[PDB]
Amino acid sequence: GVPTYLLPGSGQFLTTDDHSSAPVLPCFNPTPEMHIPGQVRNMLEVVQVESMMEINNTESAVGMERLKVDISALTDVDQLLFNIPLDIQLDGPLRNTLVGNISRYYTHWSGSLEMTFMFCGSFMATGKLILCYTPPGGSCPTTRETAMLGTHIVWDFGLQSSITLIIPWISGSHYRMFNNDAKSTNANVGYVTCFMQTNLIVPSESSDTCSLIGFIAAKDDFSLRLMRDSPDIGQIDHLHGAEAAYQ
Amino acid sequence: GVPTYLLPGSGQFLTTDDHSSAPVLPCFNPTPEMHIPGQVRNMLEVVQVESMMEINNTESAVGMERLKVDISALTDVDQLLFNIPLDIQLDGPLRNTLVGNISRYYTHWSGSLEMTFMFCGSFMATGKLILCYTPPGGSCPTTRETAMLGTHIVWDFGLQSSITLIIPWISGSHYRMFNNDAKSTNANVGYVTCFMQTNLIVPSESSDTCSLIGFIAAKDDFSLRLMRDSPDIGQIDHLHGAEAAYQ
Amino acid sequence: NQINFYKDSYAASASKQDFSQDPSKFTEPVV
Amino acid sequence: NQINFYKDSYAASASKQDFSQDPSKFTEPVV
Amino acid sequence: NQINFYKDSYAASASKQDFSQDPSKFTEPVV
Amino acid sequence: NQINFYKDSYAASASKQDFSQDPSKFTEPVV
Amino acid sequence: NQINFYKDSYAASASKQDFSQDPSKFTEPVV
Amino acid sequence: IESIIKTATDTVKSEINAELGVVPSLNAVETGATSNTEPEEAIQTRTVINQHGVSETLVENFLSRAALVSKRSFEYKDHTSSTAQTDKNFFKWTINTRSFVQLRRKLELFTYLRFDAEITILTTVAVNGSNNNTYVGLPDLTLQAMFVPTGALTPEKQDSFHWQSGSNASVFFKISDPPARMTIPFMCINSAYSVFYDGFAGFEKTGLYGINPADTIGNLCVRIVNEHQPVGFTVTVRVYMKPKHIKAWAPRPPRTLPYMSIANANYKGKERAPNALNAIIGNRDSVKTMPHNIV
Amino acid sequence: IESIIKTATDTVKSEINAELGVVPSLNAVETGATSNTEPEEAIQTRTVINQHGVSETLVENFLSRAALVSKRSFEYKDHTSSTAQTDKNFFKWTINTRSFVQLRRKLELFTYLRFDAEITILTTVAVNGSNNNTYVGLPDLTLQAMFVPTGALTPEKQDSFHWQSGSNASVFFKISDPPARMTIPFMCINSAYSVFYDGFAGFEKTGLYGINPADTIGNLCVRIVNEHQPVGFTVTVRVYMKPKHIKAWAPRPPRTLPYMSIANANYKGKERAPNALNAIIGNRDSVKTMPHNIV
Repeated sequence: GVPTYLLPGSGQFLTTDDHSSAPVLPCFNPTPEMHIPGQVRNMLEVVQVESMMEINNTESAVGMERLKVDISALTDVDQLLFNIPLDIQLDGPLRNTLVGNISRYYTHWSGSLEMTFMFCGSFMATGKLILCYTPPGGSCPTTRETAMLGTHIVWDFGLQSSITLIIPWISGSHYRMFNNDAKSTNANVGYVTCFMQTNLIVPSESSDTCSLIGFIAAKDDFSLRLMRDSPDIGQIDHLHGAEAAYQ
Repeated sequence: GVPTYLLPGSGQFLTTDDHSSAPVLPCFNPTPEMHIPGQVRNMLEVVQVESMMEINNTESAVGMERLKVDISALTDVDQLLFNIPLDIQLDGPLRNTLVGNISRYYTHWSGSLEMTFMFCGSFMATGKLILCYTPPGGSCPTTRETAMLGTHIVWDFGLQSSITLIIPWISGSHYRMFNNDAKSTNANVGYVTCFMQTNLIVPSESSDTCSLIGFIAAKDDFSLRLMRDSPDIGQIDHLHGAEAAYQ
Repeated sequence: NQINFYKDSYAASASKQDFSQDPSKFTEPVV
Repeated sequence: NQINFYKDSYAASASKQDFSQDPSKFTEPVV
Repeated sequence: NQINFYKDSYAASASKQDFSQDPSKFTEPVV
Repeated sequence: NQINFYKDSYAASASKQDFSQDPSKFTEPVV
Repeated sequence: NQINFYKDSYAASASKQDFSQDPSKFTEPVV
Repeated sequence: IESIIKTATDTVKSEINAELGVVPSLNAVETGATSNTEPEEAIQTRTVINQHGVSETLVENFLSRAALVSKRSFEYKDHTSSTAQTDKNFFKWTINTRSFVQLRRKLELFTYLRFDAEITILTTVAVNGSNNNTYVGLPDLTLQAMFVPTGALTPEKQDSFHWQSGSNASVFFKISDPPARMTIPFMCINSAYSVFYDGFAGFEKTGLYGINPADTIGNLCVRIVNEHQPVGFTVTVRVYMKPKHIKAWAPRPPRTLPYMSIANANYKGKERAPNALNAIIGNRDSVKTMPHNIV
Repeated sequence: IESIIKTATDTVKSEINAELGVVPSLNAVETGATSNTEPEEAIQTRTVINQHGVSETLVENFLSRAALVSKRSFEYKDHTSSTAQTDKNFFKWTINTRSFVQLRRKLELFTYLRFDAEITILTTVAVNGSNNNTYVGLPDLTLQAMFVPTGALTPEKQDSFHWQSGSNASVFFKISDPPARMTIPFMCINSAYSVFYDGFAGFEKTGLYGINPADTIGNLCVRIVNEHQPVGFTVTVRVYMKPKHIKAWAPRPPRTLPYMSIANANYKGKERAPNALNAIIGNRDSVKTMPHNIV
């Protein structure tokens, strides 16, 4: 009431405040809300959907050829196809994902990651294929027998033409962070390594450039916590229209 | 409501305030709390546990030989073994105790002190031993007959090999302070003096360097009050990592 | 916890209480 | 005595009301 | 939503609640 | 409408509510 | 009339309400 | 549907589920996202109760972070002496999200957002050093911030007589003060702000593309009330908008490339990877070559 | 167990308890602490009702004392002219308890603490005397204090365009004002802050020891909003953190030696006693020689 003493946290514009603010328009009735489709009441609805990684992070892979990975019929068994640094913050294949760009706004992230890989090949292109996810603590595997001990799943291409590996939530803490140091107990999620299982068998009339498209989504237990400011964009100068919307 | 007048204690950062403060993270759900062991909901749980004093506060006692006290088979009866300034603040044997370091954070202290001395000798090392605590008002005793009139307790070593003397709470006031003047009615707790009772009897094959380890704990009535800033640490310069965590 | 003393419903606190959400709009937009 | 008008439970007053304590965790950690 | 702590009824908040209105005074001022 | 949070009754708001008045003290001071 | 919003009972308003007093302690300290 | 979930969903115990005829993991990408949950296949899960924070990742909690939308360090002096289009003690900032890329990316996450703009105008003063003036104290200028809708005439001077505010919304707040926590409402004639607009503002063919005529909130004309001081100051008015009362629609790919223009979504990435046109993600040495490896 | 005690426990009357077969005082140290209470033996106590203060020695009352954690007297000037790693009007203080030994010792009393950091940022201005400038008033600078989590890019300039705060938490408070009473929450991915961490942050062998990756709260980037003044000031930003909502685990030996480094617990005592490596307690002349004696 009348006796009021000012707190130390007064006159502070805490960007993340929720205090009610004066209405500039005083009896302003807003527009009636129509049932627009696609209301997102939680970003964890955006992250729970598929998003391609850029598996070919390669200088030869320019433009369109980064999402796909051209695997062929290798003459050797137990061969490494590709490895994905499951690092959302360390600008890896994931960064450019709806589970990764949104989690780049958050210092803390948790929950089981979805790992759905589709096969963009011919119908006669057959062959089993294994998605090894290993919990962190060692190096990224390059051979099959040292990677099948982790979370692996064998994928015959078949008819549905897409497997969904599920990354389990293995961590000593409750929330893996994005400490910008991939090699940190509190930051490393592990390594998803892809291997030939029974080799890509393709006929002569089918191309021997059969392509895998992967996606990483989130599950219903996934959660992001401390919200930071994504390092994706950079305003090193003022954009066009600045000093002109000011006019 | 609307008529509000500012108090004289406004805009003040009272370090010991409890006023609610703006949440920087606005809908931040914290980590779920797991049942970690050893929750200390009160420091008086830390002080109620044993802690060695440094009985040998001696320049010859370097490093490890400060907690123990080497008593031997003296040829004279009624001999003084050691005296403990029961001063928690005056950097005495206690200062380095969980009843003393925590009470060095508090200007006021009260409650009965525990005084538990164990015998780190051989099994055949026998001999009664008396722990005289005298209330303040006179000098620290050096002979047995002028110290047995106070709070004394005779300790045959036996099988349990540890006595627990209890310092009673004798004070004119309700809380002995740490006025940094040991010789102050409101600061002196008294003197705990240890004497031979029937001498340390040791065989030839046992060492004549038998050792006493003491502890001072607190009881369930012990209490600390005005919280000060412990004089144990001193930041006369900036630590390493300062001007580097700033980077 | 709301200190909305203004006469407009838009000028209230930021309603961080819309916990209900339908992820099947974007995850499973079938049938 | 609590002037917590914010929407977060962490941003409340310093709860100096946890009077319950178990000293037998550290004093008598036996049996 | 009114923080009128003064003793005068004129000094209250701006009453934006007079929703009732009669447009027939000016639109149809007949019979 | 009174924001008297002090412990003294004199320090309250200016009581402009003594509407009762007896004009016959000065207008008709007879019988 | 008390605006004690702190968690300590000592930090309240100056209690000028101890009207009870025993003058016979000092006036008539007999029998 | 009908999910009122407040915490993360708990996983249940999974066993050896090796069953013929149905399979959880082999899904179809070519409908949408997949429904293979953790205890269904690919792992033998344990029953863990999940109490993780979902309130912190709410879309309102995501978007009610008051971030910068216009930083104008307009020069406060006797502009009369010599000034040409030099912010004569006032700037007519047309209210656009798009000036600063952080909150621009946050609002361009979604196609449509109905929200109320909690506009906080933090104003800082700096004595300009081009005239080699002394510090002589930082003055407590009362700074008028008039929000004009479109169609209303923007002022042309500091004392332009359009600052009378007979019907225009304006705040009068000093600098030695808390900033002007004002809330501009849902100032849209449509039911959402079309943050992206695949259309032209005018009915003519030469209209500018991408600017929704519904989302023209107007100009936030910010001025200095008192007259010019003999010593020149650089008044830097930073308007921060907290999208409050958030209702978002149609989440989108985030903008990976650096932004170029306010009015459109024109793109040009960095000269190499990362965030480049031909390579959004920074390139590795090979497909099987793994970066950031503990060895 | 099940003790909900609010006051100190009252002692009961003790008599001559000289009983054969059981004994209270002769306990066993080699399990833990002893259970010999005051009326059990060693004294003939009196029944005194104990009404002493236990609320003042609560662990929350012990730890919710707002003490200093970072004092940066960064120089606020036109750093552009000449500055190399000289806090160009902003410092990126990585949030660590360990900088100031008082609250560092208070939090290193315990292995684990879940708490919310009530961060109060008291900022003081002083005119720097190296340029022999006059006093010319102490300015009321609005000072932005942006807390960035780890992974977010820290700014590199005063006007670095990372101060837009689209999703980053920041406060905008002046100096002629109460300090920014802000509360950073339990910003840990684990259920407690491991104040001590017997482990390495990275999975590699060359990771730094003792820094918990869970306890990397981030950086508290504090900047000056308005542009540089012609007269240089020494802005001293003192951030004080009040561990609020205290839940402490595993109490420890307090740090007796003077602290050396923030990142680790490296030790070197004073050159003699007290608080030395070979002698924590100041030495007496002999074992039976008693200091501070009334004679």
